[PDB]
Amino acid sequence: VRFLDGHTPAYDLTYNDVFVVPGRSDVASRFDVDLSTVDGSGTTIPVVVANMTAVAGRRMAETVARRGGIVVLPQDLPITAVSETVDFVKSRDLVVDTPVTLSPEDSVSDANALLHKRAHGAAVVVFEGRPIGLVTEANCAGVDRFARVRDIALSDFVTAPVGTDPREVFDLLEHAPIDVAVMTAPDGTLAGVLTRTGAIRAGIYTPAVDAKGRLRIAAAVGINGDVGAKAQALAEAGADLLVIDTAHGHQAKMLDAIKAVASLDLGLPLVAGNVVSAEGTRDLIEAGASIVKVGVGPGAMCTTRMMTGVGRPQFSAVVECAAAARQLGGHVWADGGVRHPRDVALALAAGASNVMIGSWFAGTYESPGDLLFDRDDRPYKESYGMASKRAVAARTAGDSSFDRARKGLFEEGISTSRMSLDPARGGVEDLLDHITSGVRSTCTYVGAANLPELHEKVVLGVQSAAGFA
Amino acid sequence: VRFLDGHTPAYDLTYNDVFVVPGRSDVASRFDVDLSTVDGSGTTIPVVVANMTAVAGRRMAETVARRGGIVVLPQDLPITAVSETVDFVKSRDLVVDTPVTLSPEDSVSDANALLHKRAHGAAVVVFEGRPIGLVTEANCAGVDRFARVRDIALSDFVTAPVGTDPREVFDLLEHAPIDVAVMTAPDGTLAGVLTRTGAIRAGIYTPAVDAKGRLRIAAAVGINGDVGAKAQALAEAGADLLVIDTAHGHQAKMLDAIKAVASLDLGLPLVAGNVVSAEGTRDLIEAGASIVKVGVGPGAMCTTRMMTGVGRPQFSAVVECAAAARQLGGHVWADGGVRHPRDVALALAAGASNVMIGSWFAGTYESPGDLLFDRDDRPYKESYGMASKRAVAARTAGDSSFDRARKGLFEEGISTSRMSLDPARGGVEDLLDHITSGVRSTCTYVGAANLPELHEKVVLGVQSAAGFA
Amino acid sequence: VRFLDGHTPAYDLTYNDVFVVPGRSDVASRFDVDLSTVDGSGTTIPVVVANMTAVAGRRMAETVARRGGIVVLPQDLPITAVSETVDFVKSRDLVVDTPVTLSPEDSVSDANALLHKRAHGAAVVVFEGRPIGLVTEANCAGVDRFARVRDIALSDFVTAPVGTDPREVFDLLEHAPIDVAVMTAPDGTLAGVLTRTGAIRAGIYTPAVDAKGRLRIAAAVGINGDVGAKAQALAEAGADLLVIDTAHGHQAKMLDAIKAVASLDLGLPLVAGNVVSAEGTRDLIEAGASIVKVGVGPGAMCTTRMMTGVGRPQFSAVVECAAAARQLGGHVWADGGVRHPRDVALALAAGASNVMIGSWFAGTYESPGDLLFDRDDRPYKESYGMASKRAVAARTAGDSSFDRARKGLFEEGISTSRMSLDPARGGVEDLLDHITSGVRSTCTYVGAANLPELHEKVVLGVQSAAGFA
Amino acid sequence: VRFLDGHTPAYDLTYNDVFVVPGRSDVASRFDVDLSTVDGSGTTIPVVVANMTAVAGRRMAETVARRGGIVVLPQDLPITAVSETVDFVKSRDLVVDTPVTLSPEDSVSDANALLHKRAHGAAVVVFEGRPIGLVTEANCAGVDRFARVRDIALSDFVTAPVGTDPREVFDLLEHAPIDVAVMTAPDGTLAGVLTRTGAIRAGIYTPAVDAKGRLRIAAAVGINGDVGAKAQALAEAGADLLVIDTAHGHQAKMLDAIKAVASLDLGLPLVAGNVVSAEGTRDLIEAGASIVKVGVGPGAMCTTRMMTGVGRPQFSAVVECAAAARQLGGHVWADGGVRHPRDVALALAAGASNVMIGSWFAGTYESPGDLLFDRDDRPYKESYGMASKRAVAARTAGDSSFDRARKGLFEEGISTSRMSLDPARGGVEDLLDHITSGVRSTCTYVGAANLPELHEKVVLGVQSAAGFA
Amino acid sequence: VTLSPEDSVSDANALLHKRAHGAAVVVFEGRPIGLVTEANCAGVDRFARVRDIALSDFVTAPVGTDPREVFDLLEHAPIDVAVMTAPDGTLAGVLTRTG
Repeated sequence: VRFLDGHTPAYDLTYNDVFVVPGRSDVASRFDVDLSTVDGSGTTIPVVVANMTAVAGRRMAETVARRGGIVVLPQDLPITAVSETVDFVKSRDLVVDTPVTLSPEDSVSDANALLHKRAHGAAVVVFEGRPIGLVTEANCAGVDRFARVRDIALSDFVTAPVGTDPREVFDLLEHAPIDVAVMTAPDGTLAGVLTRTGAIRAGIYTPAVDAKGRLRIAAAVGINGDVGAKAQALAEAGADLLVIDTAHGHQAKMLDAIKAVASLDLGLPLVAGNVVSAEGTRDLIEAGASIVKVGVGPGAMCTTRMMTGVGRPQFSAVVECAAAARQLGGHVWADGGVRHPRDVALALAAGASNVMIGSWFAGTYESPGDLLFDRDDRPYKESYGMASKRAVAARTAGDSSFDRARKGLFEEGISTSRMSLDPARGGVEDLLDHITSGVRSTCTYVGAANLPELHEKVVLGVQSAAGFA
Repeated sequence: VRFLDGHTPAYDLTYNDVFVVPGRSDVASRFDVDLSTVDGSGTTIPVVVANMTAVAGRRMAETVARRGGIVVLPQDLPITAVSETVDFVKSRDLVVDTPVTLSPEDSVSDANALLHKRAHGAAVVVFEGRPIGLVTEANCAGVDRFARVRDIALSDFVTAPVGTDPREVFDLLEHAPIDVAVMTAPDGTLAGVLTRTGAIRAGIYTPAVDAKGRLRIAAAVGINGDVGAKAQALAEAGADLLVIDTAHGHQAKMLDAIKAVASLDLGLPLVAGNVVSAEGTRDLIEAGASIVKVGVGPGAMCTTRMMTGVGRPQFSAVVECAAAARQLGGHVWADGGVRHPRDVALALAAGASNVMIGSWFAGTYESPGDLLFDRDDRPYKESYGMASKRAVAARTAGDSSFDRARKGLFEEGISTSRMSLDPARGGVEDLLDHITSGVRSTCTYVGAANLPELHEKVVLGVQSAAGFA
Repeated sequence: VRFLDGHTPAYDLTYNDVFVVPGRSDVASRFDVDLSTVDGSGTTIPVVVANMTAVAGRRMAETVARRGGIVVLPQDLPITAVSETVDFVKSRDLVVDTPVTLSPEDSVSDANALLHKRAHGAAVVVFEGRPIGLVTEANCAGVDRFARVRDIALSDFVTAPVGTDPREVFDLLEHAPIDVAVMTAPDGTLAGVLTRTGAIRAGIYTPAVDAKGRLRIAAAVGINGDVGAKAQALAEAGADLLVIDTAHGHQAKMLDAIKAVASLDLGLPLVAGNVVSAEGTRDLIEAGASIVKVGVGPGAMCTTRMMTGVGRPQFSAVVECAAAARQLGGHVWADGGVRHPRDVALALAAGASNVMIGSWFAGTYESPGDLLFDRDDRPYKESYGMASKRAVAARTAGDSSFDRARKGLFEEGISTSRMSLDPARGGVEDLLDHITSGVRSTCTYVGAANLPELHEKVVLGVQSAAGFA
Repeated sequence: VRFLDGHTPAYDLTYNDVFVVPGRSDVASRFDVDLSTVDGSGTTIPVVVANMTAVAGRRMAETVARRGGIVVLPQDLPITAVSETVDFVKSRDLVVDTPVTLSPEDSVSDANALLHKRAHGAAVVVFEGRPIGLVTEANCAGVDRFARVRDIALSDFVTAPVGTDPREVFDLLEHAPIDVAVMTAPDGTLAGVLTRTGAIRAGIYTPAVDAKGRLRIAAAVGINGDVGAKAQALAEAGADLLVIDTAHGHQAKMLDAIKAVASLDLGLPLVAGNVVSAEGTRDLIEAGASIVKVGVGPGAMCTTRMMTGVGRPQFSAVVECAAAARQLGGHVWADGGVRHPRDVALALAAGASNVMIGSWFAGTYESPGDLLFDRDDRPYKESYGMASKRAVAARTAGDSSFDRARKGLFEEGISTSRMSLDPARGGVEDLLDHITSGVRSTCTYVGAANLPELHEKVVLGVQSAAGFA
Repeated sequence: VTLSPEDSVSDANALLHKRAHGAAVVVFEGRPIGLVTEANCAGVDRFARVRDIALSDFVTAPVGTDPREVFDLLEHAPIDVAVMTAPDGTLAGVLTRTG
């Protein structure tokens, strides 16, 4: 990377220590920028969803795969659940989105619960495969809590066959009172739904698909037990990406696990982490890892850097890891704490081929967590509220209570961090547009048409903390 | 610029990183300093009003032109409105200020609304061109809301002919209960008003006037469409300054627009921006721009530097741009975030020939925004409250709803930043005195009689952030 | 110590200026790390309790000695009290913990007061040496305040003989409603109590014992009076460690006191402080001190560095003192302000053989201070609330009121700092597990099996303050 | 000054950027340090009271002169008032303090008002020069507001002749219910009062006296008008020190004024300021100033550095000014914002021969401002509440209202900063003990017996702002 | 309120509020030693042994004294407690002006 003249600080840099100086640009608009990655993951956007139980949902996988990203499945899920999720994701359409389907004679409370599970805002009633109506907001208000679905249905939905150009689907929704376009198969059976914003996003973005034309998906495996058996099972299940993660990637056990997984020669790219040093990245690449995960305790006041003194600023660590990996022909992923598109832009400018997003996506409708309201009716979701139960479901490993208590005494209980729902960006698609707009604006300011060009021509500067007063 | 010995930091400097060391001075008082600019704009003060709809008003233009500054009109206004504003500004007196005029039989609520539109605090009642009385504060309290103006008038106003020496106008107002001096034409018709502070400011300051002896005014044009046609229309309308602005000035489209405007050879100075690099300033000057606008995302936590990683500290960028421009014979304008006179003083010391003030002037009586009170009756004005509507009035460009939504999805909605009215500095004239006093004190501390001398003899030092604890 | 390439700052470093870069590791888990010290103190953990009256209690000594640490007794205590405390500590069991014993016919209010004096949460009723029942929480609620103990007893406690393997003691407590395991002597007399967490900690940790198989303990002596007589009295009383402390250790009076104590040749290791300079450490070691105490005004806003300008950042001072002492064959102790395990980890990485904890342990049940509740019933303890009285009990020295007032006028009154009880870590054992887990995680991240290896292979980096925004 | 190895920052240092590293010390206690200055002012302590109307009172002059300091009188006072104050100060005793005297038949409300004017807490009733009783706190509570003084008197005061050794005066007050010792002349007339703390302070401190054995005092003069005439009048009035102050000392007008004052050759030392540059200090010394005043806008958020960008960190400016002045044989005074003894200690270590205290002393009983209570009865005093009236009493200069308004429009109104009374340090003597204790502790930590030795052997280090998190 | 020596100061504070006298007498071998009054336990160590903050400045008179003179002796006393003792010097009771 290139810095300004004389900008040689005596310390490691964070995302608050660096800034991008505008250069000569010929990019006309944001749409003239290609965001496709070159790390071999097949994603058209640098957005990756973290493999935690509170974010990595089935709807998360489907939506992110359709929008061009990828989602890594939690490593504690059973093989049957991962296989079912992979089959469901690879059984989705590349344009239309799967709506919320309500069978007749169901409880209206279940309909209300399912209504908030997606950002469409309308749940379709289906009988014999045929749409009957759309339940929207305020339809359950005042109505009897024991309603049988088929009592408040509103059969005024626009219906069109699948394969219609989304321009005309947008045109039919210009004066519609409900922004839902039901897409049906030629035989009249229900197939999916569309929206004005959804149609525009389908026309702008490009879904990340495999060689079979199906949505891509990723999975993670633990570092304990027979790693080869789990890797083989996930490869047979249809996983397109394997991630072996742990708190400290630069250890002998991870090297042995990487060697064991690479010995099978499954042909799929492998992601390992996390390390924040050039030596660790080189060792991980030599062990057989194609993608190195970067970021260990990036925050100066995070739980990791408060429990221990171990850590490193994210920017310098990512820069060093990318510099070490590019020579060896590898790639690095930023796995820090991302809360603004600025972090993603700076990570991409540093040389990272992908940026992973963690808790930020937990506060969305499509997340597997349930929506609940505060005293002021503030929509929010309990981050890590149920992740501890999934962690201890596999942490027990059939050991006795004495061993479990001995392990858990030293273990620190992760607190339940409330994450408020943003009313203007409730769905993950709004956050995706936000982040992609930030990245595209960064490229236009720099003057690059693609991510390698952005990394090539980026020029950075250093600023002091006195500007934060 | 000259720095202290050994003060060579490894980073770019902001306004919080630099300080002025006092030197040998022979300036007796603040009044012995000339603040006239040499950039060709004709302003006697380095204060420039930003071209946003929430600040660039007609009263703003009149008051700032009378006090020696200049105001740039918004680029989204229609040609008829800009022509009317220019004619009204060039039809004003060089000494007296235009009062609030109330016709008889009008609603008292309209009188109350018009009362707060200017800092005079008294609205004159005019009939057949003759003043009848002055409505002041608390005159509408308790009185019927359907009053017909001519029911609470107070005909106890001091009246003098236009052309009276303001010293005697001040003398007549020594014991007057209302600080309003009605200035009338020799035929007895109403001409304007004066105040003690207004008379003193008229005797101290010098209005910025053109060759015809009329108040100066500036206008802005967008970068889209036929820039030459708009430039010709504004030149024919009587504009004295043209400003072509955009988020990123260092682009090919701005170079083409500058070449197109310069091809007309209208003879007026041209302002373009914004760039924060020497190469950008040189390219803009070569393209045909006489004045270069400086400052792109100056804050470390601003919306621009949070959306993207693009930006630069204002002080270093201004220094570099001024150093590049002075060789080429050009001039630079500071277009950052100004909230204190210290920013203006440091920008002038860096080498900038003019300092532009943005949202700070939005919280004044003369601003086009309407005054409203909080629960504690705090006077405040909604910054950018109505600027979005004016932006989208021209952003539509006759395109269909699909194109407008496609553009606006990536666009980030600017929030409405409340700006509280300062009770002691409600009028823009008080802020003008504040800023001019700060600049004059800076010159006296440095020991310079004019801005070029201030830039010549200024010596700067660098301080750490530990002083901000 | 080894730093990263180019990381040569022009300032001293604190604990917020440094970070540990992960290296190649072969440590399987946290349990594969040995925390035994090599400073000659005999402690299996680097945790040392400060010698202040509000922390250095009898229960503190017993618990910390059983968990592998050591406690330094206050220097103002009379010789009889120190002898009694030493005998009581050396009369304790290496596995079981001494419970709260209630004699019959006592007041229930006394039982409630004694209940919160230890973290067991149940006070055993003993008559003729035989347990009768356990008083637990909410047993005193609503019951008459004049109860005679033997009216609300709950005789449903699991009883086992002393010497039972704690694995089976854990097994018997799997379904018990009260987590208390009464351990009794073979003759049926009461001997102690155990808990699930206590049994696990006894199986993990290793008590620090002397050559006689009894718990170790430390004591402190002042710098005034006949230091040799006090040292001889404490050595005869059974003290295993002598600490001579003062505000400024690098003074001639401390050198004379060290020479006087070393002239007796008691054979015990001696601790002296505090100094933050290599010259001071060398002088203290030459004078006859085997262990040097480090840290004088470590905080930038502490009372010492606000009263005066004297001080030094803890990290650089500890590094320099350790570098000076290791050549001379000595050892250094970190005696700064420790509030997180990160501080202990960084002090150990710097080269310190032991880390002393001060006010942090004051907010625990086992501390000698009494528990009191705020308006919100927040459990808290008044730090330094009664330490002033103990200081002035010996400060009077039989001098007249004039001399006492003359001394105390210049003396600054230490304020009573409230320290809230952490509900999840009320007992000192929870804090001990927290700190040991942090240190073990640090070693696993570095890749070391013991503290000397951790100091040998540690690689550090420097970060700026902009990451704290 | 000497810094640590490698501590060469690229910025100017404030009081938060530096720290004192302890050195080898042989000073037994705080009392073994001499605080006498060598600047020729004759003060035994480095404490100087600023010349503002809200601090520089008559009681301030008397108390500070008795405790060994000096007070500079405001420059706006008339010559008669300054002469009366000087005569009253030079008519005081070197040991006893002047009590609050109440004549008979006075109002009790006046007695209550006068009670809080001094820190004694008891007002003596005097008739024919003989004490009758002492009015103390709560004596006016419930008593009639129209009491005639001689109705609630408490004639139980200890009386001793003047010249008694304060040791025995302390002894008589051991069991007295009121800590007041009335000192009377041999003829029985009232002469003064004493207190236990006052007697101890008289035995510790040394009053600053002239060649006639009378308390010293200082005065200030403005830079406008005939400076020589005012200097001659103040010299004839008995002033021991002349201070010519202004916002910017490094100006030609101050050079001319200094030359004019030095032409008279009054023989008294002259103080001038303020400058923060070596060139300014050299010019001021060459012009005829023996003492240079240092400090112009020291704070990073002060009113001076918010109005303008002019300023400099205090520490670096003081260091440079002292280095420039010592060669020329001059001396420098720190005139920044002092709120802690740390500032005074660091200024003395930098090389300053005296430290001036400003608003900190405004919040005391002896200050000329009146005591008033908040809603919570918090004792506080309005700083700069009445200083504006005294400033405009001489600012008018007989000019017309037009000129006064023209000057005051640009002038910024200083706000009234409430200063709460510290209950434990209400009197200025408590603050004096606090500051002297801080300075003596600094010297003991450094290991110096006097201020020149402290400046000689001081070794400083630099710390970052990350320690302030 | 009678306090034996070597007792806890917390017990003394609890017993202080058990009666309206406001002062608890310290008794040893039947002889008064001092009176513990309000604010005597504030700031003092919670493990005080009674005989560390005693204030031996109590007015003492034999039982049977006319209460008019007992009132007279308490006119300027700082503590409104009049210790009434038996002729042999043993503690018998207390009195107050209002009492």
